[PDB]
Amino acid sequence: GMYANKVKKIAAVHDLSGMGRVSLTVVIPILSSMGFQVCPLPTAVLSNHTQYPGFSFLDLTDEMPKIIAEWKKLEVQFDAIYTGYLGSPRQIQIVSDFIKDFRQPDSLIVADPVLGDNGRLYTNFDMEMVKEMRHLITKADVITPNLTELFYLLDEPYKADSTDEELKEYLRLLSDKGPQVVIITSVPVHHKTSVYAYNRQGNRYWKVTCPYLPAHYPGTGDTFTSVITGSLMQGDSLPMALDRATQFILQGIRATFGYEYDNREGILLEKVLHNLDMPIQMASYELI
Amino acid sequence: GMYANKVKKIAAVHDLSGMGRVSLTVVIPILSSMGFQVCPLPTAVLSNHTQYPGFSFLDLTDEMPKIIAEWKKLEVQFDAIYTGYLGSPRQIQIVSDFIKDFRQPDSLIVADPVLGDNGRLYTNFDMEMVKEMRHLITKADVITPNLTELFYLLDEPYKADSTDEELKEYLRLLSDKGPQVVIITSVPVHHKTSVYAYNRQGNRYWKVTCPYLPAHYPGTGDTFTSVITGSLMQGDSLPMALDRATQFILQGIRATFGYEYDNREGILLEKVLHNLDMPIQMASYELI
Amino acid sequence: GMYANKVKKIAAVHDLSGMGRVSLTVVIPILSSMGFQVCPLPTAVLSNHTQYPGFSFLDLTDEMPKIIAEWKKLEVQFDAIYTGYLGSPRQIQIVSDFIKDFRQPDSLIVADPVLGDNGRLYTNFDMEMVKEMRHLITKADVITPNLTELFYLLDEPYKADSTDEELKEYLRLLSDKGPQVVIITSVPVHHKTSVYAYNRQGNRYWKVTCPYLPAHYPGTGDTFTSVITGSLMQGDSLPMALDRATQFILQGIRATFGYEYDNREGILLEKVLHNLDMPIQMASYELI
Amino acid sequence: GMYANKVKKIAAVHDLSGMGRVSLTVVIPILSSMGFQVCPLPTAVLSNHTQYPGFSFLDLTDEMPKIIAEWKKLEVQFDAIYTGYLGSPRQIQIVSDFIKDFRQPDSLIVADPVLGDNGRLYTNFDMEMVKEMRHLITKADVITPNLTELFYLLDEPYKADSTDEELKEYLRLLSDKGPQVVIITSVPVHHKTSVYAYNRQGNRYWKVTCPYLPAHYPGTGDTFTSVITGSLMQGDSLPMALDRATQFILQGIRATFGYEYDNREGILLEKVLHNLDMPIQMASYELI
Amino acid sequence: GMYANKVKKIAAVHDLSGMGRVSLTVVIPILSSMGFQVCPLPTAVLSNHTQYPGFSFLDLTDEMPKIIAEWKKLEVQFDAIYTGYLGSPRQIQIVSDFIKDFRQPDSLIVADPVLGDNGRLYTNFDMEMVKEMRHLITKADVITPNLTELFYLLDEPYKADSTDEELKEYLRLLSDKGPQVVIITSVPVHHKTSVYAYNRQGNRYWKVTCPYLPAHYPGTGDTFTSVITGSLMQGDSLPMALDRATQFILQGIRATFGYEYDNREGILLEKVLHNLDMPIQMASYELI
Amino acid sequence: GMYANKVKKIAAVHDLSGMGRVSLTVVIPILSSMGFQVCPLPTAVLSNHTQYPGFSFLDLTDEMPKIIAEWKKLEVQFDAIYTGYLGSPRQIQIVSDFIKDFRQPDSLIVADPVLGDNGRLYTNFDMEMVKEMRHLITKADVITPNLTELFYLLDEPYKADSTDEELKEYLRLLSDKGPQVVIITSVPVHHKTSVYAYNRQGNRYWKVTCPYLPAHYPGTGDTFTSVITGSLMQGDSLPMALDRATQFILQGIRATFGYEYDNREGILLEKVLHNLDMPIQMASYELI
Ligand SMILES: [Cl-]
Ligand SMILES: [Cl-]
Ligand SMILES: [Cl-]
Ligand SMILES: [Cl-]
Ligand SMILES: [Cl-]
Ligand SMILES: [Cl-]
Ligand SMILES: [Zn+2]
Ligand SMILES: [Zn+2]
Ligand SMILES: [Zn+2]
Ligand SMILES: [Zn+2]
Ligand SMILES: [Zn+2]
Ligand SMILES: [Zn+2]
Ligand SMILES: [Zn+2]
Ligand SMILES: [Zn+2]
Ligand SMILES: [Zn+2]
Ligand SMILES: [Zn+2]
Ligand SMILES: [Zn+2]
Ligand SMILES: [Zn+2]
Ligand SMILES: [Zn+2]
Ligand SMILES: [Zn+2]
Ligand SMILES: [Zn+2]
Repeated sequence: GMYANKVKKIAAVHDLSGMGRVSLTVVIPILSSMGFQVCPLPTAVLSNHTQYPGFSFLDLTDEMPKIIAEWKKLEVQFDAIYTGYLGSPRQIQIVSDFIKDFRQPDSLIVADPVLGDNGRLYTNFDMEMVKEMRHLITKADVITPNLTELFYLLDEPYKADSTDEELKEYLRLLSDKGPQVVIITSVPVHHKTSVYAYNRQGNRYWKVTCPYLPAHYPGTGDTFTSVITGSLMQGDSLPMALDRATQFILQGIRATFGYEYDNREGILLEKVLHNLDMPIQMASYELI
Repeated sequence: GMYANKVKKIAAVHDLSGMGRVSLTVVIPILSSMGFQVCPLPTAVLSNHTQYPGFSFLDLTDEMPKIIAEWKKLEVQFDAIYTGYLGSPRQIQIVSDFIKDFRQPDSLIVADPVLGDNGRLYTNFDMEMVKEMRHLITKADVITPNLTELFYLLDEPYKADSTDEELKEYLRLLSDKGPQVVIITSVPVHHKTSVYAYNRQGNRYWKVTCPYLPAHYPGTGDTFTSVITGSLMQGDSLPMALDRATQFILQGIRATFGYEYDNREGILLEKVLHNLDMPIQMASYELI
Repeated sequence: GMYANKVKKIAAVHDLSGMGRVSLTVVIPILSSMGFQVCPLPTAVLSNHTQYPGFSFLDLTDEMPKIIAEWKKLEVQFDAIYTGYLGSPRQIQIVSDFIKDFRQPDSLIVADPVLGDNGRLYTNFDMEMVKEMRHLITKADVITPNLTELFYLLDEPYKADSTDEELKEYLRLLSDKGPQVVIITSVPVHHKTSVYAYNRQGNRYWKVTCPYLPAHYPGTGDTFTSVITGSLMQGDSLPMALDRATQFILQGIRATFGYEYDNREGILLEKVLHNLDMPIQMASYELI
Repeated sequence: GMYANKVKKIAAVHDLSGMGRVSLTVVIPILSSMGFQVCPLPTAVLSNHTQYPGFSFLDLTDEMPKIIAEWKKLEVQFDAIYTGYLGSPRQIQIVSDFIKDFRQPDSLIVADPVLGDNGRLYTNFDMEMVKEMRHLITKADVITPNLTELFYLLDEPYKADSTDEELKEYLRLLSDKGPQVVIITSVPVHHKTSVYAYNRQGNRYWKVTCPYLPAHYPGTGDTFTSVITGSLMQGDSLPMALDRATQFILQGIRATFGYEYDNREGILLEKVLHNLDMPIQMASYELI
Repeated sequence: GMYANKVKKIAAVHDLSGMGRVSLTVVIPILSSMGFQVCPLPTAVLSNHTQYPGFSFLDLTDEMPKIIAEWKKLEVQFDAIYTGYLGSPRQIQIVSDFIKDFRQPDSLIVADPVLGDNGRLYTNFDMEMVKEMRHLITKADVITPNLTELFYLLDEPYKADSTDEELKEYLRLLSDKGPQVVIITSVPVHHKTSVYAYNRQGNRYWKVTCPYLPAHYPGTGDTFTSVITGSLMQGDSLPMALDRATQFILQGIRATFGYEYDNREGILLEKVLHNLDMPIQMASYELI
Repeated sequence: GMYANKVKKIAAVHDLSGMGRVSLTVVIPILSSMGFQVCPLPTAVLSNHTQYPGFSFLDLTDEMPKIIAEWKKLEVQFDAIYTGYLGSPRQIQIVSDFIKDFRQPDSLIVADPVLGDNGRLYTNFDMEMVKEMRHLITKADVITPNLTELFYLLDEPYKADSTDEELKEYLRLLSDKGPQVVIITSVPVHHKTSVYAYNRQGNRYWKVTCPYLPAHYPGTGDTFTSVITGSLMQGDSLPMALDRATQFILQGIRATFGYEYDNREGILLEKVLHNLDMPIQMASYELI
């Protein structure tokens, strides 16, 4: 544009949902509170996420390219591009072309390869959607698959108990498809849950382990990856980012779980947003 | 819904714009950083605000009622409803019916009666749009007209120099149309700018005066009224809210004005969001 | 009174002691630092707590009703009423009548049923005092007995090792006498100490376990229950309140134990009061 | 006692009032929040201050010496002694003997010579009470008379407009009666109010001027002098103490004045207590 | 070196003085507290600054090149180079060669052209030292002359009252000798003091005006320019940097001036270092 | 000097190194950020510490007495004296005479008896240097030997596995040579590392255990002992000081270890300096 960004700008390719804490209504306040301008490229408008029984849904596939055409005319420079849940191969094509046209030598490209969970694909989707997400992540610097997504992206049978050595192998194989940094979430431990990561730079493998509370809050993945993104953009090391994001989520769940509560509403993000202002007093990351 | 809100919920009826800091991309991070869940009811999707030469525009008039129908099914309770720029009498009808159906005895209804500036109506609009905004504000507890909007809502010739006594009269006449609290922004002083307010409760009139820097940043009104809203929701007195919001804007402009900068991008909100965490050390409000 | 409380008001029925950190000289600064006005209804004036060899003592039993008669004339509304150590059945009668006359639909009534410790009644007291505290707690929403008090209130032989299942039973039986929330302090573990809680709402049982340092600081119970009270009044979940209060006490003891120190002076509260301003970075509560 | 104080201890000779923010219910939370243990020597127990139409009142004159006798047995060392409103010459005698017996080479003795306001003595009192307060302040290091009290202590006709030069003279004459530091509050300016001070050490005269809001909140003097005391105990210079205390009061009044409010309840202290944690960003003191 | 700096590194060319707060003992703690590693290249070792009657002095001219030769071998990359008081033309030669060898495309070079004050050269120095400082500043991006230094660097008769228009001219002429940013300190106003600045980028002129207290604290210039440097390195606009640095100094002087104090010891920096952690609540910069 | 210190002054006898974070470039910013003026008495000037392959080195042995002679003339009073790495018996003589001449009844004398590591003496040194450090520590209140230094100071064969009981014995024997407080660092545990301490006052033994990351950062000892010093000067108990300093180091290492990094540059101190502003939320000290 006219001048270099005074606040770094992050193109956020997620939906807008009216209720719940998912997608743009978590990405925007988190990354803005971490110092960054979030510029939404919305994929859809929903009354609420699809974990409620009903929802309104308006597909924005056709508007995406029109927004992008305008951003080109404005000559906006993005310091990062963060993609989340994409509805189709066509959206992957748009997003893929968007990254191609707007990337710069210093861009951070973060893709959450939203495909499935608990070993099954999300019901919307099939193996072609897996194939196209696999093509998209070749362009990414950082990806954040869950364990289900890891195996689908690798085209491997889902396995729920892998050794650390096997997980290291998996991380490395997925990193060979493009991404310098691969982060796997929701990896079981042996009460307890785990995040693993590999960085092609230095060939390092990291893990963070933390308590697991028996509650599912939709939007947890988008929250995680928003904190990873903002921590990395702030210049934090990979394992510090794992730690900040896992602790932040844990804090939010602790702030939420003690209430009689409808979990579909999400983590009570607003009660813990400003925790990110405090320095981490106890890290737990491990080099493996 | 199933339980009382643990984080107060605010229905935000504004557009989603990809670039600039306006509408939902300021309302969401501000009110979320102040402790409140923002539940967007988007009016339109834009690549960028209309102060740039071009913009994409997708009217969401037809989706609004579908989202609302779903919110009814979810039985969501809103602690506040905040409306901003509305595109048409039809949107006012939707919003008006929405307030009617979702209001509760403790709801705060805040309407920014976005109609014009510098004495002219925004070019989209005409006197019928003024007539319907006038019908809408009858349902509001707090409105935040600029000086242009004051005069149109009262159906009075624009006057750029009024006495304080005349402004008090104007405030009182507009409050008689419904709103307990009327806040007028961008009121010239005698280098310096002013906000005035009237509260039917106690029949009090307040003003805050602060420096004026020669720069227009689109989104300033939405920023102001987001801070007013969140301050009031936090339990602040009316004049404290005037002070917090005016100082917050002043801080943001000071953080922005010293750079070679394209003003259309907005105030550098992210550099000052956390100022709201600090207590005000110097108030300047006046009882008039 | 004339208007709704802008700062919530808490009637504090405790003694005033000149030295030590007990009763009103801990309740007042804690709850005031948490955002609440403490309105003392003093039960007695003492030079110092009774764990020193001597003390002055002035019984205020006869002044209590006179203060209350004036509060009625002022039409003060209390958002909470917190009772601590009461000297006699007559004080219980006064306090009981006070709660009856001043309670409102939203009042929080917190009673610390101060009766004994280490399995014996405090030496002042007998089984009639136990019977009248049992009548008083029927009116309370939250009680905080120690393990000795639990058993006396239930009219059960003291047992120092109970299973978690037995403690759950005890919690439930005591809750049946009135209190929605029963919190048991100083419950041995298996080096380590424990707090347990039951909430009739949702039928939930919680526990927090933390290190035990070998030192008794008089006023620890009043400190605990002041933090529980203020955390609950702030809108925290029950288990968060258990966590904040147990960590706060642990912090204070850690700040005190490393000095050559006369323990009767209490925890060095002033060195840790502002810890309560920070968000909890590590919770430890457990659902049982 | 057994060891040197790890938290400095301040004997506070003020009443305990159940409602309002005056005397011990402001002194205790303020000085405790500033890092200091407040050890109350209560002069009376009241349902509420005497600016309401009625109040209960229990004179503690006879208990004061009993408390002190116990404090002697405990060998408590006080780092400061702060006296406020005293009911009679007999209380002055007790307090005077208390200071004599408990003072140490480093003690700070602060006396607020509570006698009158708006040029008249408080109605309880007469010239003998003035004579005995004059004897008491000979033992003090810091006194905080209002302008009415200045003139009575000097045995001079009240004058409401004095020059700065005349006020300097007055300060110096009163300092000659004992006190190293004399602080005069509520000194009119020329909308605006003023505090003046003299320090015999360096022979310096200081003033702070700040806005005046038209509202009387009982307890303002006790609040002021509690902040002066704690600031001085923290090692602040005299003029910094004037600044912290005047700004703190101004902040509290600003937090209170915008509400429909019964002023007799006091400044909303709890909304601003933690302002004292922040460093002063703008001083206004003047050397005169 | 082996990797890019994780904490930006600033070569600081100043003396080390044992007592006083000047040179490296202010530069190091300030810039370190602002987020930056200070790598000292000491010019001399002194017991104390030369405003005391005596001082030890050890010239390090001969060691400077040896340190630099080692830094070359380590391949250290400096993000900024900040020079202060230089003792001779020979030191200017060393420093000048150092900047030449270690500058990179993004280096910030800050030179305080320490030459004189109150219209006279420092007594050590003559016009040849002025000529060589003039050669040095051609290599600088930011310089911070006082008004005396401005005139000497321009080779112009000292004038103590100049118009703003004349000062703008002076700023522009000095900027033509090399420096993009010229900051003049200690510019009289009309009780009050002023800082002016010019930025060749955008051709902007700024000023900040603040109170003047009658006290000279040696080290004030080094403190100022350390804050300017760190604020600019943090990405602040020029006028924000003027504001942060002037307010920081004002805060320190306010924290110091109220004590009986030996001014030669400097501003009580440690009492205000952490003020820099707080966001500026009131700016005062002016575009001229 | 003319007046008592308003900021406590600490004479720091360490070298000045241009690169790395060791000696004065860590001591100065740490203790200054903790509230204390650091007055350097430099022992040498180096381009960088001696763990790099080459370094410049300028011995300041001959300047030390000249600086001290000037400090005597200034009549500076030091509240603490902290010695680190000393190059020779001659420097020990200077430092020893300095402590003798400048000590006051309240001085804290802290000596880090820098002699060796991993069981060998630093290669510069021999048993005479051990003998003279042993003479120096007789004058110290607090010493911080590593395990290697413990054994040399006691003139005992190095043992890498000692029982806690044996370590207590060692602590006590070394304390008998003078120091009230002996702190041993880098004591192996049984992944994990340990600090032990003895205080002759109360005859107490303390230990803190924390994670061990496999990386050596030169300057870790100087960082530790700077935090111990400042924590003690702030009035913290011995075990709190052990905790603050060990956690601070752990935080810094965690902030550093996740990067590809040249360890010789030191812990990224600037990323964690302000952690010291936060209160410790989890202590781990143990009384043994
Ligand atoms: Cl630019
Ligand atoms: Cl509920
Ligand atoms: Cl009301
Ligand atoms: Cl002691
Ligand atoms: Cl690198
Ligand atoms: Cl002094
Ligand atoms: Zn394409
Ligand atoms: Zn996911
Ligand atoms: Zn309708
Ligand atoms: Zn507007
Ligand atoms: Zn924040
Ligand atoms: Zn009754
Ligand atoms: Zn108890
Ligand atoms: Zn007597
Ligand atoms: Zn008074
Ligand atoms: Zn606080
Ligand atoms: Zn050369
Ligand atoms: Zn200078
Ligand atoms: Zn800080
Ligand atoms: Zn000698
Ligand atoms: Zn060492």
